[PDB]
Amino acid sequence: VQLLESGPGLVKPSETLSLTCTVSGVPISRHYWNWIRQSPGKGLEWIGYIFFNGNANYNPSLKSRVTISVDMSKNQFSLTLRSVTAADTAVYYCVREKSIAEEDNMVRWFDPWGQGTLVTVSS
Amino acid sequence: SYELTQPASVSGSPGQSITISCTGSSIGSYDLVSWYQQYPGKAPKVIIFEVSKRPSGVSHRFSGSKSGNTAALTISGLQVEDEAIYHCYSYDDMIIFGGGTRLTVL
Amino acid sequence: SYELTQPPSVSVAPGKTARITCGGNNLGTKSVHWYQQKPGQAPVNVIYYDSDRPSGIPERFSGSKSGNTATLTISRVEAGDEADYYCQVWDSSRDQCVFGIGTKVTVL
Amino acid sequence: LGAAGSTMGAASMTLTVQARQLLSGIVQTVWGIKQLQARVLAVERYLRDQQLLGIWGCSGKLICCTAVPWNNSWSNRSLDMIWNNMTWIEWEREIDNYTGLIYNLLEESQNQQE
Amino acid sequence: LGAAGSTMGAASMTLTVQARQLLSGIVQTVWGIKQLQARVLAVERYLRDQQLLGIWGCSGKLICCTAVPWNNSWSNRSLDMIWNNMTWIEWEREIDNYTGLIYNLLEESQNQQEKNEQELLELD
Amino acid sequence: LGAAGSTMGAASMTLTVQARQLLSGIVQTVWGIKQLQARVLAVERYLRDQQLLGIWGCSGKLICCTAVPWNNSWSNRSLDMIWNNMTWIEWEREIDNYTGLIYNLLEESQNQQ
Amino acid sequence: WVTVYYGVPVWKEATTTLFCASDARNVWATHCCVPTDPNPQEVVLENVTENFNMWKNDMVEQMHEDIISLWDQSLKPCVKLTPLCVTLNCTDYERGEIKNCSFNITTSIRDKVQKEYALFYKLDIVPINNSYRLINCNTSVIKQACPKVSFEPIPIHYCAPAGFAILKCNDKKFNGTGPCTNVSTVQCTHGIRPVVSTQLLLNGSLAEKEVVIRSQNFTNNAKVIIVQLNESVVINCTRPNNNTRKSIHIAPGRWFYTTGAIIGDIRQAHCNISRVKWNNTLKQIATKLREQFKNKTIAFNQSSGGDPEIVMHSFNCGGEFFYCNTTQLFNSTWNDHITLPCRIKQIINMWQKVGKAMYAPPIRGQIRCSSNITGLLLTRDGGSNENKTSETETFRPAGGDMRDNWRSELYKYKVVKIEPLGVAPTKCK
Amino acid sequence: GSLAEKEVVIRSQNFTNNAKVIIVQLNESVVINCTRPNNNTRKSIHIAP
Amino acid sequence: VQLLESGAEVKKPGASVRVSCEASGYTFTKYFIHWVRQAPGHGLEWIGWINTLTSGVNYARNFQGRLTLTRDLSTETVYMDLRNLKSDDTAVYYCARGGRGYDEPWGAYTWLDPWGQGSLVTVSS
Ligand SMILES: *[C@@H]1O[C@H](CO)[C@@H](O[C@@H]2O[C@H](CO)[C@@H](O[C@@H]3O[C@H](CO[C@H]4O[C@H](CO)[C@@H](O)[C@H](O)[C@@H]4O)[C@@H](O)[C@H](O[C@H]4O[C@H](CO)[C@@H](O)[C@H](O)[C@@H]4O)[C@@H]3O)[C@H](O)[C@H]2NC(C)=O)[C@H](O)[C@H]1NC(C)=O
Ligand SMILES: *[C@@H]1O[C@H](CO)[C@@H](O[C@@H]2O[C@H](CO)[C@@H](O[C@@H]3O[C@H](CO[C@H]4O[C@H](CO)[C@@H](O)[C@H](O)[C@@H]4O)[C@@H](O)[C@H](O[C@H]4O[C@H](CO)[C@@H](O)[C@H](O)[C@@H]4O)[C@@H]3O)[C@H](O)[C@H]2NC(C)=O)[C@H](O)[C@H]1NC(C)=O
Ligand SMILES: *[C@@H]1O[C@H](CO)[C@@H](O[C@@H]2O[C@H](CO)[C@@H](O[C@@H]3O[C@H](CO)[C@@H](O)[C@H](O)[C@@H]3O)[C@H](O)[C@H]2NC(C)=O)[C@H](O)[C@H]1NC(C)=O
Ligand SMILES: *[C@@H]1O[C@H](CO)[C@@H](O[C@@H]2O[C@H](CO)[C@@H](O[C@@H]3O[C@H](CO)[C@@H](O)[C@H](O)[C@@H]3O)[C@H](O)[C@H]2NC(C)=O)[C@H](O)[C@H]1NC(C)=O
Ligand SMILES: *[C@@H]1O[C@H](CO)[C@@H](O[C@@H]2O[C@H](CO)[C@@H](O[C@@H]3O[C@H](CO)[C@@H](O)[C@H](O)[C@@H]3O)[C@H](O)[C@H]2NC(C)=O)[C@H](O)[C@H]1NC(C)=O
Ligand SMILES: *[C@@H]1O[C@H](CO)[C@@H](O[C@@H]2O[C@H](CO)[C@@H](O[C@@H]3O[C@H](CO)[C@@H](O)[C@H](O)[C@@H]3O)[C@H](O)[C@H]2NC(C)=O)[C@H](O)[C@H]1NC(C)=O
Ligand SMILES: *[C@@H]1O[C@H](CO)[C@@H](O[C@@H]2O[C@H](CO)[C@@H](O[C@@H]3O[C@H](CO)[C@@H](O)[C@H](O)[C@@H]3O)[C@H](O)[C@H]2NC(C)=O)[C@H](O)[C@H]1NC(C)=O
Ligand SMILES: *[C@@H]1O[C@H](CO)[C@@H](O[C@@H]2O[C@H](CO)[C@@H](O[C@@H]3O[C@H](CO)[C@@H](O)[C@H](O)[C@@H]3O)[C@H](O)[C@H]2NC(C)=O)[C@H](O)[C@H]1NC(C)=O
Ligand SMILES: *[C@@H]1O[C@H](CO)[C@@H](O[C@@H]2O[C@H](CO)[C@@H](O[C@@H]3O[C@H](CO)[C@@H](O)[C@H](O)[C@@H]3O)[C@H](O)[C@H]2NC(C)=O)[C@H](O)[C@H]1NC(C)=O
Ligand SMILES: *[C@@H]1O[C@H](CO)[C@@H](O[C@@H]2O[C@H](CO)[C@@H](O)[C@H](O)[C@H]2NC(C)=O)[C@H](O)[C@H]1NC(C)=O
Ligand SMILES: *[C@@H]1O[C@H](CO)[C@@H](O[C@@H]2O[C@H](CO)[C@@H](O)[C@H](O)[C@H]2NC(C)=O)[C@H](O)[C@H]1NC(C)=O
Ligand SMILES: *[C@@H]1O[C@H](CO)[C@@H](O[C@@H]2O[C@H](CO)[C@@H](O)[C@H](O)[C@H]2NC(C)=O)[C@H](O)[C@H]1NC(C)=O
Ligand SMILES: *[C@@H]1O[C@H](CO)[C@@H](O[C@@H]2O[C@H](CO)[C@@H](O)[C@H](O)[C@H]2NC(C)=O)[C@H](O)[C@H]1NC(C)=O
Ligand SMILES: *[C@@H]1O[C@H](CO)[C@@H](O)[C@H](O)[C@H]1NC(C)=O
Ligand SMILES: *[C@@H]1O[C@H](CO)[C@@H](O)[C@H](O)[C@H]1NC(C)=O
Ligand SMILES: *[C@@H]1O[C@H](CO)[C@@H](O)[C@H](O)[C@H]1NC(C)=O
Ligand SMILES: *[C@@H]1O[C@H](CO)[C@@H](O)[C@H](O)[C@H]1NC(C)=O
Ligand SMILES: *[C@@H]1O[C@H](CO)[C@@H](O)[C@H](O)[C@H]1NC(C)=O
Ligand SMILES: *[C@@H]1O[C@H](CO)[C@@H](O)[C@H](O)[C@H]1NC(C)=O
Ligand SMILES: *[C@@H]1O[C@H](CO)[C@@H](O)[C@H](O)[C@H]1NC(C)=O
Ligand SMILES: *[C@@H]1O[C@H](CO)[C@@H](O)[C@H](O)[C@H]1NC(C)=O
Ligand SMILES: *[C@@H]1O[C@H](CO)[C@@H](O)[C@H](O)[C@H]1NC(C)=O
Repeated sequence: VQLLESGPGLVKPSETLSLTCTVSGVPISRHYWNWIRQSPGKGLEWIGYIFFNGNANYNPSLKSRVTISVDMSKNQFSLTLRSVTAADTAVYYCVREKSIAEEDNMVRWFDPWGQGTLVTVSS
Repeated sequence: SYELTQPASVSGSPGQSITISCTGSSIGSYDLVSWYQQYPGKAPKVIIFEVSKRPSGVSHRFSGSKSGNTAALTISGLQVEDEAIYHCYSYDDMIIFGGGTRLTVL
Repeated sequence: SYELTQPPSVSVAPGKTARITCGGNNLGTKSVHWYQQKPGQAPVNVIYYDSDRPSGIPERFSGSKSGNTATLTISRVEAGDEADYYCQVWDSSRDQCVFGIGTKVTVL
Repeated sequence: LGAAGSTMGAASMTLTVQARQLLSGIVQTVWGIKQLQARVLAVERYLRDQQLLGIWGCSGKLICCTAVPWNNSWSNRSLDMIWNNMTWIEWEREIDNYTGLIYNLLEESQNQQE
Repeated sequence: LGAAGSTMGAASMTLTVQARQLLSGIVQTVWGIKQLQARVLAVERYLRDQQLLGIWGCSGKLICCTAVPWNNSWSNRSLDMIWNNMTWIEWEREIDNYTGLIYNLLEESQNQQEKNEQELLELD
Repeated sequence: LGAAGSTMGAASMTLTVQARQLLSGIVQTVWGIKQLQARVLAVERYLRDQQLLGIWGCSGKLICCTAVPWNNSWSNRSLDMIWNNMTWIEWEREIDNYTGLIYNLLEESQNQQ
Repeated sequence: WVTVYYGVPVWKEATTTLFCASDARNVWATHCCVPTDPNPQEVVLENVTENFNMWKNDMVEQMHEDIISLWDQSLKPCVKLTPLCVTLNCTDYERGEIKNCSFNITTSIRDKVQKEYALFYKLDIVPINNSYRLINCNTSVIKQACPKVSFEPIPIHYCAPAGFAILKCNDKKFNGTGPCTNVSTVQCTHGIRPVVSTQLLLNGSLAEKEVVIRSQNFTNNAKVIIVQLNESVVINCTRPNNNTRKSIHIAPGRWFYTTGAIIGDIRQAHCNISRVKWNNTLKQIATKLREQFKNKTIAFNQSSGGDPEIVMHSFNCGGEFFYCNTTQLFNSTWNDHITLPCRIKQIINMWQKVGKAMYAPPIRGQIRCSSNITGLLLTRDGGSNENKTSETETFRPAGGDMRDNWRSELYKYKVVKIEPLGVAPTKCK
Repeated sequence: GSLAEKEVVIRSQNFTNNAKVIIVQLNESVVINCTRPNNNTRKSIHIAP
Repeated sequence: VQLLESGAEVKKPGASVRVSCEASGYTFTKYFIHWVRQAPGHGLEWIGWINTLTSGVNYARNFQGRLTLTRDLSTETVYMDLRNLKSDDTAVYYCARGGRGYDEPWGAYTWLDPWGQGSLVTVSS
């Protein structure tokens, strides 16, 4: 049911960011996985979604540098951003994606939002 | 034979409801005691399948019961025509038949 | 991709109803979700369709959509509801999540 | 098949490609008889589904909008339970008893009443 | 299916109603051969109608628009005389020797030429 | 059947003329079996093509608009060089090398993407 | 609102006809078989549960029916040996194992009586003086297998027709029935060699970790226990009696093939099995049975049945049908090389099909086959002894139902039909 | 077989052509009791293999 | 369905008897066949069975080494061959179909519907 974020908490400028989130109950193949971030003082920014299989999509602002991995054995996922800037300081949220199979892929708000982990970028 | 300790005989008047039983203990490993009826000079026949399942051709008068070590046949509304030797059938990695209970009708 | 626009803020007296709006192109033809974020906390969904509230969220929460506008309605607003409320849609042409600006709701 | 153990909602996101159309032909004496009968049956099954979708006015669509309101006497589950809890296998079994009814309603509402 | 004795107009009002299809079956070595042949042919007949409607530019819609004018070599009977004074059976007999001709014409205008025109719109 | 020996432009009419179900027709235990098998196979071929066209986003289209730009490595020439010069037989012989590639591209561009 | 979906990932148990696939003369041939898939990659149906049942599995039933059909079609056009069902004049040429029998073919070709002789095994000869009949002379028709047709156990893969799929259970120690968690979808089964044997199973697959013993119900002693080993035992068998073939013109245009002469001396046919591998294998089996039966002693005894095919171990090496004496192997008590003598027969009552029989021509002798012992078919037979005997269970070799051999390789597969249509509630129009 | 609904009816392809069979359909059935009371027993002969 | 035993027989001690049982009205190979004897004063004693398809057998302990049960598929007939007969073996020997079809979890047991008429075998000096 619960999603718990983790990560270095602090990375350097020019360091690749990698955040691993654990799913405590339902096996990860049951629903879609998604990451969202919130820069301090800002609203939400969607990063991307993945699934058990290769169905995935990403936000063009990050797309060229972002992948999210899947570890089925441990029910873990990990967000990797090959960026360099401090503009990526944000609270990263681990959420699960729910949807209703209608026209236009009416994706539901991600009810199991997680707790949120702040990642600071600093020298 | 063995646990199928049937009484030597039973009786009752026509219309009387009566019970024939063996109540052997080795029931649970098979969980099934079926019943047979035999007329003098004849081959035996099944009256009850498995536990209390009445096949076509068998009168509703015949209905059994199984519980714990209970293994019994009740004949409701006893008829003269029901005079017969009755037997328990069980299994304990082999078929065991009871000695039989002789039913007469008064 | 798609536009979701919310006012920066609304303000109500305690016990009064907040009308938190979100606009967009044919917003009323898309499913529109809303969520509540308490400062320092992860957000929670408060409504996922017109008149459809999740369990765990009280009766104060309702909302609807029509035309090019969606509204999150919070009646009997409590001081405990001071929060940033936001709208969400999915954009099938990009197959991406679109979030609105976020409206601060002040409770006097 | 695919991630059949996923919830229906999740499963539907790849419905487009799950529908791989793995039909004979496009993929490619008693024995002769059995082999021929099998080919004929494969054709009949293929067409049966296409014919039914045609009847409902769903031909050409992966996901088809109806003219029949959902009848809640078929199930007490909310959309959340139906789509983001249950799998397609579980779901079809729950409503397997209404299949004929549903199909009849779809046929009438999309053709006779429009 | 009892509307055959009704006029063409009256019966056409129920084509949707009578569009029963009757394609789905129920209860889903010489006799085996005969029945297998029967099933195969039933499929073939079905497909022939669908292919023909498609070649004429028909969507499956029971009544299709056209791009071919009606002319007097086929029939110079007025429309009320056709639609309200005749049954469909009688009508089919009256124009039966033009079936091949009409079908070829329907194809040529409604779909062969029309698709060529659509390509020109796409080129533009 | 028809003007096979004509340019592809001329054959744009031939194209639709021959799009009859030439895969079906009216004729009227070994010989019976051989012909029944042949009929079943003709049906499968028909459906195979109709199915493939649906996959590419073509339904009831004799001339089907695509979502794939022509790739010039596939014997480019010019438009007049083919539409007003080469026949369909000649054209396909030159394009046979890319058939698999073309089909994969048609499906992904028109419907999957 | 009711929404219609197509391409929905659901299925139902269903039966269809599966087809033969082989790598690509022999009976398993491409008129009935097609080429295999070089890369039949499994798809794991992550987090699904499926109830499997090796018993009452129709895949077994189809394998049985098609093997029978192939055999009947193969023998159908071959030579009838009915012209030979006359009284034989038999003497000798282990003792009188093989007899030199003389006979009058009173029809033959051209209606002359032809004096002829052939060498037969005593097992195919019935007394009726020194006058004899063929074992199945009357009541059935014996046909000679065609010399051009082989019956080699090429692994056969069964493949689903379009619209169907085969689900496979990858769980370890699956007991033959009930839920399976690690379920994958496959296009075809692994190749199964259609090997026919009785008592001991040959050239099958091995268990992954330990010997696994499966039964429909262990209490029900009327059921066959199937034992799958995790390690094979190799046995080599031979028919050393070097000979020549005699071609006899019986049919107006056809021919009968028999043994004309023996080259060198006569020695009993035999199988060589390791002393060590055999009793180590039994120790493993006995251990598992001890667990199943709660510590009562496990004993191995001889078959007590009435079928020559069962009391003897039965297999076919090349074209020679062997009946081997295994009473030497199933003779032990487990609580807290070996030469098996064999016999050869020419008349085989294959399938227990009444009215049919087949004849096996000689292959010149000096034939040896090495084979893999992969499992056993055996039954428990004691009972009614809790207060009568010691706590020992006895098991004996069992078999004769060819479906058991095939069941042992199909226990992990199930056939389902794919059902792409379904409906569900939405909020759209 | 079946009975005529109201009366006995007679059908023929032609009634002047005496070479035709006249089919007469009755509207009432007549029941016939057929029996062979001669009791017997079977002998099984081994004719062929 | 019918099942018929051969008639009665009389033997001296130290003898052997062959009792046939013929099946009719059902597929022979579909069902197991059991043999039971009725001994005066003792009710019924189960003796053994055959598979009928594979001629697999099962015998009670007191019959091992003396009793053989076999079958002939072509006549749908089962036979009891019993040796070392004693006066203690006087009983009526009956055959019956076991259980249900072979392919059933408890298919060898609980039926015995078609009991044959029973053949008395008497052993006496
Ligand atoms: C291989 O290993 C698996 C486990 O991984 C075993 O799986 C299950 O085994 C049980 C064994 O009992 C199966 O059968 C059960 O039978 C019960 C019967 O109890 C009543 O009836 C008997 C007489 O028949 C009376 O004596 C008794 O007093 C009762 O009146 C049912 O009650 C069981 O159903 C209930 O429990 C199950 C959960 O186990 C629930 O799902 C049901 O809804 C219900 O509440 C049950 O039917 C059971 O069926 C096996 N499961 C499956 C899917 O098959 C395998 O048996 C084992 N195989 C071998 C050969 O060893
Ligand atoms: C069951 O009951 C039906 C009636 O319901 C009987 O049917 C009639 O049978 C007769 C005999 O065969 C048919 O008579 C034929 O009439 C033709 C002319 O028809 C036209 O003109 C008349 C004029 O009165 C109109 O009523 C009619 O509608 C037509 O417009 C003749 O041409 C036929 O043959 C004669 O001419 C040819 C010319 O080439 C000669 O070669 C012949 O030898 C012959 O001289 C013939 O006379 C009548 O039409 C049928 N009625 C109907 C409604 O079909 C069945 O016979 C009866 N069955 C039985 C078993 O009793
Ligand atoms: C087989 O090849 C011959 C030769 O190319 C085709 O014959 C003629 O081809 C020309 C084009 O090269 C056609 O176009 C017209 O030509 C006249 C010439 O006087 C010109 O004035 C027109 O404006 C136009 O360009 C011409 O119609 C055609 N002639 C005939 C009788 O068909 C022939 O058509 C080819 N066969 C097939 C089946 O295509
Ligand atoms: C999908 O995967 C999950 C995770 O493996 C499967 O559920 C798990 O099932 C096992 C039992 O087979 C549970 O283990 C035991 O449960 C009992 C009862 O609570 C407990 O007393 C034991 O100590 C032990 O934990 C396991 O907890 C459970 N896990 C979860 C998250 O439910 C599930 O069955 C799989 N579903 C399918 C369809 O394959
Ligand atoms: C017949 O069965 C016996 C076992 O019952 C097989 O025994 C042994 O099998 C192995 C492998 O075939 C042979 O191994 C070879 O040994 C020589 C020793 O000089 C070595 O140079 C080779 O590289 C190889 O390791 C072994 O000779 C053989 N005999 C023994 C010692 O038991 C036997 O192979 C079977 N024969 C056949 C193929 O019919
Ligand atoms: C599976 O069981 C068979 C027994 O039926 C094992 O023995 C193999 O039997 C075949 C003949 O049916 C042998 O091939 C023959 O070899 C002679 C050599 O002189 C040749 O003249 C024949 O034309 C034919 O090719 C085969 O060699 C023999 N295999 C071995 C190892 O002895 C078979 O090995 C068992 N195992 C497997 C994996 O199949
Ligand atoms: C396979 O099963 C048979 C049948 O149970 C076993 O033969 C039996 O062996 C026991 C013990 O040796 C014999 O019991 C005793 O025999 C003596 C001498 O006759 C007697 O004086 C005692 O009162 C007692 O009966 C038993 O008679 C004998 N049964 C038969 C039918 O021969 C055999 O040993 C078992 N083999 C294996 C490998 O388990
Ligand atoms: C009994 O079963 C075993 C398998 O459990 C059979 O073992 C076979 O052993 C030979 C080597 O003696 C293997 O051949 C080699 O395979 C490697 C694969 O990487 C290849 O590089 C070598 O050049 C060579 O071909 C053979 O694959 C293996 N069989 C299997 C299925 O793995 C044994 O032959 C069987 N014995 C009998 C009598 O059936
Ligand atoms: C069976 O076939 C015969 C021969 O085709 C049919 O005979 C027709 O019978 C009627 C009534 O007897 C004739 O009508 C009248 O005949 C007199 C002749 O003198 C004429 O003067 C009248 O004006 C009138 O035509 C009819 O001519 C005669 N048929 C010829 C060709 O058919 C008979 O009716 C058929 N019966 C059935 C049940 O079909
Ligand atoms: C869903 O369809 C079913 C079947 O038509 C309806 O079931 C019953 O309908 C009769 C009237 O024809 C009522 O008297 C019963 O009380 C209904 N039973 C139940 C359980 O509802 C059903 O009402 C329909 N439900 C909806 C929501 O449309
Ligand atoms: C047409 O498509 C082909 C296939 O993608 C392109 O050629 C490939 O170029 C790569 C290097 O970038 C080579 O490794 C491949 O082997 C080439 N494949 C083939 C079939 O040639 C080609 O450039 C495209 N042409 C045009 C005009 O778009
Ligand atoms: C087949 O399984 C048996 C299981 O008993 C293996 O034998 C050994 O058994 C002892 C216990 O008695 C364990 O301590 C050993 O670790 C087992 N050895 C191995 C390799 O597992 C037997 O070896 C297995 N055979 C094969 C080929 O794996
Ligand atoms: C069956 O048909 C016969 C005629 O073939 C009917 O006979 C009737 O008999 C009465 C006298 O009993 C007459 O008054 C009627 O005029 C006769 N009717 C006809 C049509 O000829 C007989 O009644 C019919 N049977 C039934 C049950 O209807
Ligand atoms: C809903 O639940 C009630 C019990 O509260 C039951 O009577 C009714 O049949 C259920 N309806 C459906 C569709 O499951
Ligand atoms: C009807 O159309 C055909 C085909 O084009 C033509 O040949 C015929 O002359 C036309 N007849 C009339 C009366 O217009
Ligand atoms: C077609 O031919 C038949 C037979 O001559 C005729 O009855 C029908 O009316 C004809 N149709 C036309 C249009 O001439
Ligand atoms: C590819 O081109 C070569 C000539 O370079 C030709 O021989 C070959 O057949 C072509 N392949 C196809 C599929 O046409
Ligand atoms: C075979 O026939 C000969 C001549 O009648 C006779 O001497 C010989 O003993 C017979 N042998 C056998 C085995 O019957
Ligand atoms: C024994 O074999 C010889 C051939 O060597 C043959 O002539 C003779 O008839 C045979 N004897 C018998 C009894 O078959
Ligand atoms: C063949 O028949 C003759 C005449 O009856 C007899 O003498 C001879 O022994 C027979 N030979 C064989 C081999 O049966
Ligand atoms: C039985 O096991 C022992 C273990 O020490 C071994 O020496 C012996 O060869 C094995 N087999 C036989 C038949 O004795
Ligand atoms: C049990 O095992 C021990 C050691 O193998 C042996 O001495 C003893 O005789 C065995 N007892 C039985 C019941 O076989």
